[PDB]
Amino acid sequence: SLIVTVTMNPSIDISYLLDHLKLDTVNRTSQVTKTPGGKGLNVTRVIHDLGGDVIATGVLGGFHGAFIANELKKANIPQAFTSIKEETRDSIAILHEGNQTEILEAGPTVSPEEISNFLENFDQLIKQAEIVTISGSLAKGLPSDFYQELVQKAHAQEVKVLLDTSGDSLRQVLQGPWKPYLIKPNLEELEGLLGQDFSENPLAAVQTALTKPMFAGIEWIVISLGKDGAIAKHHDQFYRVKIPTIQAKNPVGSGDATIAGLAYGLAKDAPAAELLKWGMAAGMANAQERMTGHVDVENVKKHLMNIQVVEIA
Amino acid sequence: SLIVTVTMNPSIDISYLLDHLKLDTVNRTSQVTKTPGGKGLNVTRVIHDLGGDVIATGVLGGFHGAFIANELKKANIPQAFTSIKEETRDSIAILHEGNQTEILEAGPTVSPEEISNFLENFDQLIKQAEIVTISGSLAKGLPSDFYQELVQKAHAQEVKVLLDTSGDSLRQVLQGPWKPYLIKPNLEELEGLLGQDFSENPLAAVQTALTKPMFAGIEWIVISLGKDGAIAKHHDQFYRVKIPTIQAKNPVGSGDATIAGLAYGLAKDAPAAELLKWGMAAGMANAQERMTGHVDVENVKKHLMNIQVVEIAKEG
Ligand SMILES: [Br-]
Ligand SMILES: [Br-]
Ligand SMILES: [Br-]
Ligand SMILES: [Br-]
Ligand SMILES: [Br-]
Ligand SMILES: [Br-]
Ligand SMILES: [Br-]
Ligand SMILES: [Br-]
Ligand SMILES: [Br-]
Ligand SMILES: [Br-]
Ligand SMILES: [Br-]
Ligand SMILES: [Br-]
Repeated sequence: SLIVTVTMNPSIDISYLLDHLKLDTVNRTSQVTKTPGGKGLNVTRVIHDLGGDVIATGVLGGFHGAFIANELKKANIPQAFTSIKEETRDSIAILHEGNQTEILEAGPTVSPEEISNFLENFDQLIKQAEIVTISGSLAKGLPSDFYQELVQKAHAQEVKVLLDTSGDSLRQVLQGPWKPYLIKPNLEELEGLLGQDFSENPLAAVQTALTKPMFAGIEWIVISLGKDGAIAKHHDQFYRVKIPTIQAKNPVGSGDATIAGLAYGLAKDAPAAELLKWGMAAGMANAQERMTGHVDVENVKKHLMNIQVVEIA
Repeated sequence: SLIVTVTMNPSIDISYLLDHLKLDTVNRTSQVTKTPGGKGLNVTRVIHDLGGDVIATGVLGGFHGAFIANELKKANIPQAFTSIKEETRDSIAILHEGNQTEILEAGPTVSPEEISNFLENFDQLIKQAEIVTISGSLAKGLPSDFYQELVQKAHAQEVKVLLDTSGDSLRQVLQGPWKPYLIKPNLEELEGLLGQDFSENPLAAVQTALTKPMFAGIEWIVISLGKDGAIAKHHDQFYRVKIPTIQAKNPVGSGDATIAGLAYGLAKDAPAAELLKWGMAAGMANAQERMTGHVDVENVKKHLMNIQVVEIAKEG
């Protein structure tokens, strides 16, 4: 069943491997990777790797956008981005001595007319979809509540929204009458929403938090806890998800991978326990890969066997 | 008269102003510029700013190369790059707390077929030029003596080459039979070649060094001393060029600007003293700009009036 991903501020992700980062001087390297990035494209790639039926949308501009579209084509990832005039952004990640120093650009400005063009395209794509993922930053020009329009449209088409987003904005979706099917805030995200501190006995705190009016009407809530696995709520059932303590190279985007695994599970009508395993197993496989937004499916399937899902009273 | 610039490893110069650079953490900015870059493209933009008749060549690949081609079109800078399959590189300059941390990519590999294709295009181009500038780094795949072949091709059309390169790529030209019209090594570059150090006050030593066999056949030699001006040699005439002190906003590329000034002076048949002044004044105007490869032509013309060209006596 068709999953649509949304990436409103896609990036050429540039990754530099450096022995040492010498400040105020020239650092040379031939250890460079340039990859389609932004959270929604990390998601897209993982779903694609899992064998899911995905199409990527969002906005792409200029030669940078054309580079991304061509990379997606070479990978045989179905895409249906909307064109904009301004250039798609670059993101820089510098890897040096265990450090990850990053530079994020604000990105291009999208015009009201381009926003209208994207929404028309979004309307057509979601007619054929079962699931939509919405995550990541908004390009400039987009109204701070852009994602709520997207949730409302999916609702009219009876499409399940996986919303992996944060802050004041996520709060405004949750405040409104059109609920996402699934949300996946991390602990700091959740602390931000509730204006609450969960540093002491986080597991017990999260279980209380998820009973709050904030979260009413959301079918699935999945809170990743890193090595502690997850706490989740489906309607009135709380779950604890316990995962093996694995050797975890690059954690960047294991959260985009979790969402991909969750979308993939939903797409195949996985029961609750299985759905939570696809999520955790994808996040796990991703962390064992240098490439962000990439898993090997055989290793995912392996991790599925060693995750425990526990119903909490 | 037409000046052809050569950039064998062009880049998108990406510059970020951050008030703080924070290691092992995400740094956000909307202060970003992406510009056609590589030493030859710095040269090109300054020549174009000065009002010179310029055309840029080199190699451009993929979507990053197409981006460079497009920015030049928007600038109305004529171009005649040849295509390669691999993507044109990016360069990163992070500006933070006075500093300039940079990351340079090795860049694309040019194939033997692609080199041939460049050289065919170059031959035609150079039939239309009076002057060619050759600067900067070679892309992977090019042999270390590549610039020598470009000098040889220029000579076949009586085109004057200004060569601003270092290390082996310079030394192989200097050891060989095809001599550029002008070279512009800085003191340190001069030391490396010779394997000497220079004292405080290096004029006597430079004078002696430039009469050595490896510099024979080169009509102009310009040794930049940065803030302290230049020492130059035109055939058997030595010169000291004294320049006004300035408040340098950003010195980066000011040797590229100097080469642009020298090329512009040559193209207008400037006599020796005027030629040297154009070079110095462009270098100075560039240092006064935050943007790399850019000059205010009115700063340049003001500087021309405050530079002293001093002829030095020989030997006896
Ligand atoms: Br590289
Ligand atoms: Br890809
Ligand atoms: Br993003
Ligand atoms: Br939101
Ligand atoms: Br609440
Ligand atoms: Br930006
Ligand atoms: Br260069
Ligand atoms: Br330009
Ligand atoms: Br150089
Ligand atoms: Br040699
Ligand atoms: Br004298
Ligand atoms: Br004399």
